[PDB]
Amino acid sequence: NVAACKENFQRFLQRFIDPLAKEEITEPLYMQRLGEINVIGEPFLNVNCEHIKSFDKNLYRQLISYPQEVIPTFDMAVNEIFFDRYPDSILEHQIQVRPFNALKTKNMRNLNPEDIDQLITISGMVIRTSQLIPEMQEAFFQCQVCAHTTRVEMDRGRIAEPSVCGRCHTTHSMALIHNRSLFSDKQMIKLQESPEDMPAGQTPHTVILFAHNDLVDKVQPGDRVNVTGIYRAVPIRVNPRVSNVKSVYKTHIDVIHYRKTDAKRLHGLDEEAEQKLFSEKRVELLKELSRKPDIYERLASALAPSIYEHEDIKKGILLQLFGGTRKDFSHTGRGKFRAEINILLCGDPGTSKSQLLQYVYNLVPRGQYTSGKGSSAVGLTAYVMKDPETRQLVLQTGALVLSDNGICCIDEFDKMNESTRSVLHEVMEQQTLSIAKAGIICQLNARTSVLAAANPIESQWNPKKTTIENIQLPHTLLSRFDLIFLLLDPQDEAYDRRLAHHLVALYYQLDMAVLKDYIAYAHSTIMPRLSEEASQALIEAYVDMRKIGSSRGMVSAYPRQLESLIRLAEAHAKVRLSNKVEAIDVEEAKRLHREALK
Amino acid sequence: HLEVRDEVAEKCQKLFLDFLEEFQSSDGEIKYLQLAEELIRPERNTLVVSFVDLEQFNQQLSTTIQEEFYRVYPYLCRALKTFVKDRKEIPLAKDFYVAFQDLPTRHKIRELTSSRIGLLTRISGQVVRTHPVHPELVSGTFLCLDCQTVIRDVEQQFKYTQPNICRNPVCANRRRFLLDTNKSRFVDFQKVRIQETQAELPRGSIPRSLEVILRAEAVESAQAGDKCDFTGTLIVVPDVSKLLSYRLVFLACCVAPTNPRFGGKEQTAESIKNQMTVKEWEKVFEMSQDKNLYHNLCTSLFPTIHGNDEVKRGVLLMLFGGVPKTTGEGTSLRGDINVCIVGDPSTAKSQFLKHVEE
Ligand SMILES: [Zn+2]
Ligand SMILES: [Zn+2]
Repeated sequence: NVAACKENFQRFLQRFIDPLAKEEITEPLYMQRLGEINVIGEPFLNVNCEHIKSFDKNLYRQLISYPQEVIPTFDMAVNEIFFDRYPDSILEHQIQVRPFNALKTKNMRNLNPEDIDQLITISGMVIRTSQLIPEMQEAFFQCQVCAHTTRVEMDRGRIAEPSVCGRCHTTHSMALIHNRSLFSDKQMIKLQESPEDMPAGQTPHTVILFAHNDLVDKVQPGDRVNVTGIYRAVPIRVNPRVSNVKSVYKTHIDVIHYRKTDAKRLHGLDEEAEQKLFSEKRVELLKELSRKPDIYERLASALAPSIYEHEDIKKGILLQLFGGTRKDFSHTGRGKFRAEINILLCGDPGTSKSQLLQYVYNLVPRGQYTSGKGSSAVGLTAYVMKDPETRQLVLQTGALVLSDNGICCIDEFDKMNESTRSVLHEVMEQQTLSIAKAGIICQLNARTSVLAAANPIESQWNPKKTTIENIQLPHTLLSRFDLIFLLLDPQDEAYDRRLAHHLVALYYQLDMAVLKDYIAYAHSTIMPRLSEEASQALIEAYVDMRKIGSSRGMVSAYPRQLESLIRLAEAHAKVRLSNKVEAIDVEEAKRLHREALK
Repeated sequence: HLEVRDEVAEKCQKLFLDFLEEFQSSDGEIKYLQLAEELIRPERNTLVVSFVDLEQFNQQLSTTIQEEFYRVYPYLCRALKTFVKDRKEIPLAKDFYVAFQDLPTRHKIRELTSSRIGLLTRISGQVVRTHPVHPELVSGTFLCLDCQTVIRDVEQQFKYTQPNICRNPVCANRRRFLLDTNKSRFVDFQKVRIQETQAELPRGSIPRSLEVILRAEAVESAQAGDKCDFTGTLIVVPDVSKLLSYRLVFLACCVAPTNPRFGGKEQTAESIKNQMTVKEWEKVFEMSQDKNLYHNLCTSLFPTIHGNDEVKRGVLLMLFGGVPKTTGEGTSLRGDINVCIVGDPSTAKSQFLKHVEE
């Protein structure tokens, strides 16, 4: 069973060819993988245990049925085909093998006891993790008489005491020395089945996974993964004293491989090292698309290809996905400087606000969606809970802190009593949060960016009143926003006709990976610095704003707006990869700031 | 039959005992023979050896400490009980402790894997709680019960451990010994909890925490709210209720603030005018003699605020403080002044406060 399988696996690893494409025939597929493993670190080999289903079918029966008596063979049979690069580079740990599956195999509700201890794949949404837990591997005993130190191994899954000192023979003198033994790591994680793929009218389950030595911190709460690993069940004891174990076992999953393919979202900020992992064939594409005279309007108009025109709101929500530069003000003692853009959408009903939030929330990774009455003051920022076991008050994070890199869509912004609305004043302007409660005195921080939607008071935009009276928000809160979009839309007989003609079409029947990669690039390798010709159009653009907004009674302008222009101007330069702010990048993001309140 | 020479430990003990005497400072005058002087008056029992100097004097040693720091700690402390017998006034059963400092390389509370147990690391964090101080039994002296002898020098490991063998061929109770408690050896023991510092938090994460165990004359250095910088070894600890389950614990030996505002060592005009380095004191004098000082602290404290010249002055006079007096009856006059600002939107109110607090 052991020798008969490495011989059959090496063949696979050597002679395999696929009708597929990788990294955008080079026959030695897994030998090329094994070469890459040698040119860099990271001694793991991600094998797809379906390729081994084409090449063979009598190991693919024994890999998903005796996985713990096979995967060691799959390590050994890779160490030897590493002969090509043995002398060249000599790493230390070992080479590894990690079967997986592109597509899931089961749910969390159809795990049956004919599947105990055999490879299994599920999918879910990690809820919470834990801190590391040691786990002994090699004991280390020592006698009190002979003071002789033997080192017994854990082979089957338990540690046996020798009870005879190889020198003095006192028949029990061998204590166990803890901190001289060898330990390994172990983490406990909880999945939660996705809303899709669950029965009619039911509540999500959870499943406990156990990570191990190297996978120990490779996932975060809030991630959607495709875990692959063995499925085990261990007994439990009714007393922690007697050996009377129960008869109903308890199951978990010894994870073996993760996979976070989130193509429905963009790129999270764990892949900044992975931006250097772009095909140079692609950087040409991006740099060339960034030269067309209107790449702004060509990318913007590709957001949410179901909303009708609304041309400006998509401009704003596109500049929000880039944000101003991240300058480093630690020297001037000023503190830090917000670089993300907060957008407010106000306008009479039916104008498709909540659809834009529902679209963004499903686009950006690390986001949240909240509402008006179903969210409290402390549930948005940070609460203090009586931890159940230890009976102690411990801190937790709300919604505005769980996002932290992304967008916190807050629908129904009007219908939040003024208490829970005055909480956003801190987290949305300084990017911080200062907590001082019973035993907890700390100061969090986050890099969120609100995107709120409200209705006018009376829910009807009556043009008799003044703009600062249909909104009915204070000034110490309207100034923390910098793009207040008034969707003033009546019954334009032409607009209604065009919209209906568009909506009906959805009943008969640019790319993403351009945008999904353009964004990662424009985040990784761009930092627009102002100029002197741009800086000289930014001063007057604020001295006129005052005289304008003073009289009309619409919305006054405080010096904070002069920073927003910066935030907007720079954010425009990033769209075209210009790496330097010039004049036009101020006129554009000034016309945008002016022609939104009209 | 006789015990085994733990050679890697005793050779290190010997070389450390040599280093303690040979190493000298810039002017001869062996330095660990004068810091070890105050080590005799009561309540002092920790010598603080810098680690960078142990790098100068030797390097085949530093790589033994920094890799076996738990094997060879019980010997680097005996090699301090012999080096200090040259004083003759120490109680003969007193015991001393070595406390390193100034390690080269730092770490983070999230880099404390399980591949680090038993080594010598260095950690920075905040401080959340501080439990009270206790005694802890390091080596009990079991007064035998039937023999009326004294079984002696028995080491405990996280439990009471009840050694059960007597050197008397007639010991009717290999399961009964009443230990004394007026000869045994105790050491202080405080257990505090530290929380990951702010500048290390990965974005979108709740800060972790671990237990550190101060175990010496170092027992109340860290208080709650401080940002100390601990340097000890990571150890594993069982669950003594069933003596398994293990949990990680930091076993600190030295603790010092993370960034000393005055790098000398850490309360009237003279005590402070002593620590003033030559340039420090020739600059403070220059300022105190400066004219128009009251206009170069405003212009130098709030450099990015045009105007409100009557607010910066008040803020300064708030920072300097008045004279706090205590009336003879028992009351007390308030010494420091309070200041409130009230104004239109966006007039640089929160900017004065952020300036002052940073
Ligand atoms: Zn023995
Ligand atoms: Zn006895």
